[PDB]
Amino acid sequence: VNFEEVRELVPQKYPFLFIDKVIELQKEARIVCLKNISGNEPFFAGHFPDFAIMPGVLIVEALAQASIILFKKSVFLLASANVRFSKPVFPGDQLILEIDIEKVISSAAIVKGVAKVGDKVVTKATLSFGVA
Amino acid sequence: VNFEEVRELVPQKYPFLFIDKVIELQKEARIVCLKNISGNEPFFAGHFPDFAIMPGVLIVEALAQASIILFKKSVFLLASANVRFSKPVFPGDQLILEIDIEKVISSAAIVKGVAKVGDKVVTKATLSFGVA
Amino acid sequence: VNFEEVRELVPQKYPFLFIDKVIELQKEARIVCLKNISGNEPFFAGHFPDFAIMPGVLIVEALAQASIILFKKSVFLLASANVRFSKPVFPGDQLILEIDIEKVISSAAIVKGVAKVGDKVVTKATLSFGVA
Amino acid sequence: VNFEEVRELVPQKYPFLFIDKVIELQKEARIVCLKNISGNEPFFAGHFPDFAIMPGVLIVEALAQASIILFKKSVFLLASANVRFSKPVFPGDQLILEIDIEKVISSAAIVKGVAKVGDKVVTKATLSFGVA
Amino acid sequence: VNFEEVRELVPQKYPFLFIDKVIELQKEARIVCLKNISGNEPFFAGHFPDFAIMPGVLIVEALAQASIILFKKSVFLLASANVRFSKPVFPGDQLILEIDIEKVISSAAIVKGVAKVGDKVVTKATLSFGVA
Amino acid sequence: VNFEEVRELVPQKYPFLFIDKVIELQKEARIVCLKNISGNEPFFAGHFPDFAIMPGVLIVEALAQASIILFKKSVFLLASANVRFSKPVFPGDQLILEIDIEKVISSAAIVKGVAKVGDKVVTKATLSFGVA
Repeated sequence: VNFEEVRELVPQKYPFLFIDKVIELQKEARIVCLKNISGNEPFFAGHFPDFAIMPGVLIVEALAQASIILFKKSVFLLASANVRFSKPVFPGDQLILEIDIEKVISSAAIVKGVAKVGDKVVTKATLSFGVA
Repeated sequence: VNFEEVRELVPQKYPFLFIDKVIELQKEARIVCLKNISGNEPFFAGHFPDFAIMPGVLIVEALAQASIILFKKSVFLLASANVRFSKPVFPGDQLILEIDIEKVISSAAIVKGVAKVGDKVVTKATLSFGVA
Repeated sequence: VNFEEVRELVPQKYPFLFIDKVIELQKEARIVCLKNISGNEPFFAGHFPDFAIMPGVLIVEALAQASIILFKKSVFLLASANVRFSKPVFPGDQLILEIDIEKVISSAAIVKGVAKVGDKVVTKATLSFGVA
Repeated sequence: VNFEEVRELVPQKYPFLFIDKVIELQKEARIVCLKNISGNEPFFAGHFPDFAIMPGVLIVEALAQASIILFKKSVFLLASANVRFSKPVFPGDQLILEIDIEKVISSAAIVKGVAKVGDKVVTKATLSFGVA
Repeated sequence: VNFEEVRELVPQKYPFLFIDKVIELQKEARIVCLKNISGNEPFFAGHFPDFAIMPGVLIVEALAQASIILFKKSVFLLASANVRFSKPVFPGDQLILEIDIEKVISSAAIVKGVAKVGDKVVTKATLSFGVA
Repeated sequence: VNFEEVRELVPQKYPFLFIDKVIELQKEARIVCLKNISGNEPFFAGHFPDFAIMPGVLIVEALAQASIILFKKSVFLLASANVRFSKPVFPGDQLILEIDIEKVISSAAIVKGVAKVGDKVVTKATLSFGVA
């Protein structure tokens, strides 16, 4: 799934769309997405002026947007997140977002997310969603 | 503490600085910050085009920045967050960010954060920080 | 009137829409609007780098946009403005915009506007509009 | 006076600096400035989506910034403005800003401003400043 | 051809639309376009912080967009460019873009472009396009 | 060479810095740089609204910035470019920029640049620089 298709699946748009493509998809099971980290993204100017580092909260949003793609190919709002920010992410990194469904029902979904650069884990989260 | 002082305390800057002022401060104990939610903030164009709603992850970042102000008046990176997104936040809302210290040591800090509009709770989190 | 409705009433959009909500409305008479002032608004980076202060001309535009909301719930272009900038406005302020109609005709309208923070008057203006 | 010098004279910066160069200067008397109107300026996206027209309030700010250049080559805040918006200004226009000093004292200045495209007058204003 | 018409002819939009108006048009032969250079354009903040100068590559894009207008009034992608950057372009300059068709076929077009400030040549290019 | 070092070598900054890291460097000979292509970069909103594709002219600028890094680790302005845009580049692509020096003298440098995604060539250029 290329960026043009991702844009239509994900309701978020610039400057708050943090998926570039889908790399792997097992419906009702798992998705793997890619987000290129570019020094030319607007949030880096503010985080931080002296040192560009990807904000952990935006890794969480990327994981949530990957989950939404997984849901839709099988209005979702993040209902909760339990996240550990293990390692920092920099311009030049290719961020890999892996989502595994834990449980889905008509009104909610609970997933486990792992963010990786290469195959070093940089972020792990459990996310829950509601069907607003 | 007005915006000009907040700007110097918090290393984040536009478009990733999400505190406007400090309202209440008990050093080593508690801080209460204010973030005005304005429809003229850049992230609303992307979240969402059809319906401007504050991203929950940016409420988390606001809570984290309030904590950093509390730490400094007593390089902090979010190390973990356990957050429940209870209620949505809209342009026109005055977001109140209340941080209570749980435990601080030379190398880490753990806090409980509550975000409110009026005195309706919209977000609750436990946050941990490292001293990078 | 919430932001979503304001967005559809006012033809201006980001980064030039300076109303968040309507607080009070007496058709053909008076409107009271709210604009949250946020340090995360794009114009503050340029006015001024050393010290964020709301440009008076953008308070005028906010007053004009409030007037347009009042007109429409009863293409308007600012035709004239006679304005006194009394007191400065800062990130964290809730700007209250009060418009009273002086005279409306098929082709023009003349209003008196008052901008307040709390109930301290920060700006007073007489505005006229044409029906372009 | 080219843009690089204008940038240092005027405390405003992007996206709120609305002078490109100084064309004519008689100290303590008169200044003539130029502002190119470009469709690639950020405010046009919001004013208006369907039809790009320069906001009159930003012509006022341009006139005020020209005045500040005149003052400095002989912290100024707009204290008042009495302005008539005669004719619209579009991308592609070269906006000419002519400022004539009415009266200056240690603490205030009052000027008359005329904005022109070609030699058609598009805006006329009387402006006053304080020495904040 | 004013900006509103240019916007509909050219598929590029803010912040990548670099034509303001069409000044002269001989279909299947020649076009002359105008791009105002404004210090309030977003790319100047990055090129360069210490000294605003128009990037030569964006003059090339302006020449390419002028060519596309000429094509359409008689999806084009730049296929090649052979360009000499003779003289620098600054905020305050009115950039004149002159395109002469060399050869057009159903699937490609080759043009010669000259960019001028006043009638000093600042850029000369040969451009080719494909019909993607 | 990571992004933080690239930022100090290259005078361009956001939104006109198009290198993320240096991958390979043989002084006075060759450099290989990486630019992540992210759908969250500001130029994609304008090129094109319906379909995000990297502008070829910005690949040229990326090649020029890679060359400048090579020069400095051994004020450069693009003096000329002879470029063939072979294949399109999309959000999600990792753009590889390979520069080989042809000839350097005290006042000028001539290089050959190749841009690749994977090891498919997307752009080839000959660039010349002056020492402004």
